[PDB]
Amino acid sequence: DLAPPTKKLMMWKETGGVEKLFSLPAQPLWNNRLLKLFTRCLT
Amino acid sequence: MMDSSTFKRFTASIENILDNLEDMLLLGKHQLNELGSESAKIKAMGIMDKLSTDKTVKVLNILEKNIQDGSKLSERLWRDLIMERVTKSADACLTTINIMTSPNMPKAVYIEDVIERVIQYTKFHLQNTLYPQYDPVYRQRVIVMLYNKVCDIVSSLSELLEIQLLTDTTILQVSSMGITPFFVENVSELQLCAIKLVTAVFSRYEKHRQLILEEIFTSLARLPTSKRSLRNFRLPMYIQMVTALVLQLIQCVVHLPDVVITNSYETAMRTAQNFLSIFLKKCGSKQGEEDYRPLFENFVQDLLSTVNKPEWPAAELLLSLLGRLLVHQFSNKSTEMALRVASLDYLGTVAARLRKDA
Amino acid sequence: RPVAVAAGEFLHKKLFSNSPNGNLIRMLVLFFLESELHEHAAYLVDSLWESSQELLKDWECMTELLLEMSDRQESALIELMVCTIRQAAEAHPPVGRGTGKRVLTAKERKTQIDDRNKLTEHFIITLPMLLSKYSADAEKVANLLQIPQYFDLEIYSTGRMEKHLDALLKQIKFVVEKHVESDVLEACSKTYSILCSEEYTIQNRVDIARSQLIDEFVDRFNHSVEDLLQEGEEADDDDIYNVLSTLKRLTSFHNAHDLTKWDLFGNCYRLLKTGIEHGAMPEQIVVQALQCSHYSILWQLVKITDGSPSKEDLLVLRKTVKSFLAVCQQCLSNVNTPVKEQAFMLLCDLLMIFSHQLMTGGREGLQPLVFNPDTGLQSELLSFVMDHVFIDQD
Amino acid sequence: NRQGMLLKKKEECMKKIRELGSLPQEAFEKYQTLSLKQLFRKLEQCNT
Amino acid sequence: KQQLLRAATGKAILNGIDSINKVLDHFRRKGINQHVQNGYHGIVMNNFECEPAFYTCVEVTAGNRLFYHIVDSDEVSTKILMEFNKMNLPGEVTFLPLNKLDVRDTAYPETNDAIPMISKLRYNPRFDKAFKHVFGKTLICRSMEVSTQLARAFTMDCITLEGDQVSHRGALTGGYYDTRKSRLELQKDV
Amino acid sequence: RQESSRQQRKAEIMESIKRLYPGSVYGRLIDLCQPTQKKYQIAVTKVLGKNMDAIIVDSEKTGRDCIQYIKEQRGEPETFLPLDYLEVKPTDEKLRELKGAKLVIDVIRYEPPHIKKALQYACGNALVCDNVEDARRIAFGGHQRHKTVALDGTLFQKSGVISGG
Repeated sequence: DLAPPTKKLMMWKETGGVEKLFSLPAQPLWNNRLLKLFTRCLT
Repeated sequence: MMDSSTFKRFTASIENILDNLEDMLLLGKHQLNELGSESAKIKAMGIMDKLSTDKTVKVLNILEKNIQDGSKLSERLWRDLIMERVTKSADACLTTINIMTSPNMPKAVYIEDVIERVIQYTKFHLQNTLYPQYDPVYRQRVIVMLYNKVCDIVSSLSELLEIQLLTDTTILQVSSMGITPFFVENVSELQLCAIKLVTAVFSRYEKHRQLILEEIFTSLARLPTSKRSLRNFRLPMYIQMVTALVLQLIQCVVHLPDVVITNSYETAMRTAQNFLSIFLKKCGSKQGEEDYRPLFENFVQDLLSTVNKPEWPAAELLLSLLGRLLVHQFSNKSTEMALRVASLDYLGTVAARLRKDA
Repeated sequence: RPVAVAAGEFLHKKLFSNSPNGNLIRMLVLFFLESELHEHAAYLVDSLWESSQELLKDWECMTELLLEMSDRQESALIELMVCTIRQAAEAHPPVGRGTGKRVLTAKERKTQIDDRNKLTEHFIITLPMLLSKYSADAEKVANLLQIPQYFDLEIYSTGRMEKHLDALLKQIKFVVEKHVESDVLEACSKTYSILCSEEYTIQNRVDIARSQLIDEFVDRFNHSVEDLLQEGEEADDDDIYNVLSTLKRLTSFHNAHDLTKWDLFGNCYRLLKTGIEHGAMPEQIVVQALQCSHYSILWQLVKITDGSPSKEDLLVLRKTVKSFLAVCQQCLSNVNTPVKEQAFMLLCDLLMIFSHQLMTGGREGLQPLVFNPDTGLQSELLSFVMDHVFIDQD
Repeated sequence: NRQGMLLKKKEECMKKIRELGSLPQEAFEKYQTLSLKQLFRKLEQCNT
Repeated sequence: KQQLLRAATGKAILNGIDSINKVLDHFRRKGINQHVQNGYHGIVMNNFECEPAFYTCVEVTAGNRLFYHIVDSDEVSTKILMEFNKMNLPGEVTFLPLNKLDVRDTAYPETNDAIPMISKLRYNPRFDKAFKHVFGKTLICRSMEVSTQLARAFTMDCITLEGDQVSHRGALTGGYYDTRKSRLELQKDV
Repeated sequence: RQESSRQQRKAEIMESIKRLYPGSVYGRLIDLCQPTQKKYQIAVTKVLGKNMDAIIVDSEKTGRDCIQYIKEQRGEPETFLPLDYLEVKPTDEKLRELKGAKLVIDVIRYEPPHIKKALQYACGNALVCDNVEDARRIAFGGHQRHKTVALDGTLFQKSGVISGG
């Protein structure tokens, strides 16, 4: 069983899974300053 | 480029609207911050080709502005105070960029008042706000911000003072302010810019050396002597600081334009001879309540660690004069004992390392 | 992971029996090029990290070979070097290799500090020369830009090396000016974000140079808005390409940094509503305009949380958000599908940010901005998701 | 020629005056006498 | 005596002329494709005249366009080049193809401080498109400042009698121009 | 033999003119620029050709006065480009999406900022391609012709002119 041989599937596997996909915006936010306004409002 | 008169135009517009709207009591933080950041690199070359007496009146205006915190003596009012501080430091940045940035300006476009103002401002602000908050020995985001601000201030001030001549009254305060920081703990960056400052000061005017050397010697007790932050002048292979300071000084004065080579080398040797004699005589005998022996040990260990590099001459000069001084010092029978003891020990250590390097 | 570790020991003892070290690297390059299963080197070093790390730290020799070899071998060599750098910086291996999330040893800590010092001192000297050498190649610079993310930033101060920093910023500037592939722009922007960390003395110089770059970018933007707004050359493709390239650079830099003192939302609104009216605007231009406008909104919202919120900026912000929501509603039915999906993502983003829950966290000025979508829009979006998400058969 | 030599000498003088850096004070523009000889006696009093 | 012309011609040009002459001599000696020799009209230098005051200006205006070979047709050009490449001869040779010549439509300025060069050159009117191509596009201006002003205002190359030049694209080339190194003069005297 | 001595006289007068007007006469293009890779030295010098010796000057006037002095010195005609009045076109960057070749200007590293405009005037939109086969295909295959050079130094411009050596 080979590990993922390309970058794309590895970055997808990083932010993959229901919790990670469901806990971060669909448009990436490079500065954490923008992360705090987002993660703040999620009960 | 040649002129690039579009952001030159930008800032020119900014300046004329601002001093017009003021002349006919603060500019606001944003204006000052942008004007200074545009002064630095944009106006790295664009400060020429402007109106002179215009500059005279605006520098007078920001002088009268700055004076509002000269001897400021400092749950919301405290915030207002630190606000005043950051504003005045931004102004200081503006002024110290404006004084130096051009390779050439007309004379009398900067009068000594801005000099004295920034000197006393930085002195009081630093020695009464920075040191207590970073180290309980003498005693939020704006704190580190202003720390960086003062680093730029003192660097720019070093460069300006190197450029032009100045008056001795300013010289006393600037020298005291630049020697001050070397006796607190977490000021590394301040230390090395201050190194630049003091060596420029030591370069230009050849009449205050006796005063500056003694005022260096005075505060030897207050030195750090902490394992952490002892050797903080990178080069592994770290060395002490005050030894770097003194060596930089002694190497600095050469004044190269015939007899100049001779008299310069003699001036250097005479200064070194005086420094080392003062050190050793005050060090040797055990005095009341305080010693110097670890200090001399660290100095000489540094020297042996730094014997032959391309960019630190005169160390061998120090060693040669040290050797002759030691041997001509402990030979005779007139001194006391412990001084002879300590000297012979130091000579043994340095001879050992010498032979080992051999 | 243990299988890979033992296999790396096998490789070490099988084929590895400053200048001598380079030949082993060449052998490794041959082994990498003959493996037709894997196109990246992260796992070779990962498997070798326990046993041959001393070989892996021969950055000196690797630097020597790069200056004074097949160009494919050079590219692969750069890639593997970057992978080694990542492995040295962080003890945990990349995802899918590590059983334990956290592994800490004292030896690891001391080694980490020394590795950081050596990597910094080496690459402060070497990187500008590398950018000069390979500026034409996008992939190589894209790899190299991950290097500064791991620097101890004190070393720029303590080392007295600010001139090399100046060389770095000049060379990277030239690199930005010569490539248009998006990933390099993302990487360079992130590098400037790391460099503009406000805990380090260096910040002011790089921020000023950045401001010079942003003057350049806005001047090109001024040309773009004037050319599109006027009759000009009747929407010639060449002008469109210039505007698109510049717009891509603006979006990429604007993603990481607050450029709110320059109101470039206005021009994009000026071109987007007119592009809706004709309905025929290039897809890439509109998608980038939507993204930059969203980033501008977000950054504009950032400094209204600082503690002294005036109400005139608050209401004009509400004006801008509501107007943008209405235009996004108007363009959500644009024929171009990547525009449809981006508009969907940005719309869901805006609804997420400006929910009812926005005001909950002790918020005064955030009750005026809560928006609840119309039910007709709700049904429109549900139709949209049915059309564009739920197809399992070609 | 006389003019060129005089020009050179005056260039030496301007070189000097820009070198000196005689730090001016607020009283400058008000105390404006134009004689160059009453100036000389004022300078002599300063010297004393 | 006559070799001074060759000294003023350069070996680079001379070898290419000797080589083209050898190629034509091959055509003549084999006695095939006579249309080649019956439709080859010589170099530019044998098909015009000019006043001696402009020898420098004309020569540097053309540079090595003085050696373009007037020919009836492409077929002459290709057979010469075929034998040239076959015989491994030192380049180079330059052709003027009558069937193919494309000349820029130019309206001359009505300025009274510069004169059209074409009004002072005598040439063969069968070769009109050729001469319009080689010399029809540079103005002779009164002075260096006139030359600069005219070539910035107008899309024409400009040159002074003393040799100061400005290109239509901004290139400036200048130096000492001789008189005894001219070649049109001694072709006139013979 | 004789030509060597002639070249020595030409290089000594060129140096003398460079010393004569130090600020205005920056030097030869070699002095103020560099090729990035050793590989591309032959191709860059091939595309530049005559332009190898182009003396950078500030103004046309000082260029002319140097030309006069050179006339006294009996030197070869030389080319001067004055940065103030040099009339250059902005770089057509739209060719950066060609998937095989690169802009020639992307291979020169220039120390002085002002000289970039002269470099644009000397290069224009000349293109350098990987091999001769591709260079020929993407020089002649479009509706418009492209200025394209291969690494062996054969040069085809957009107008159809052909040169080599």
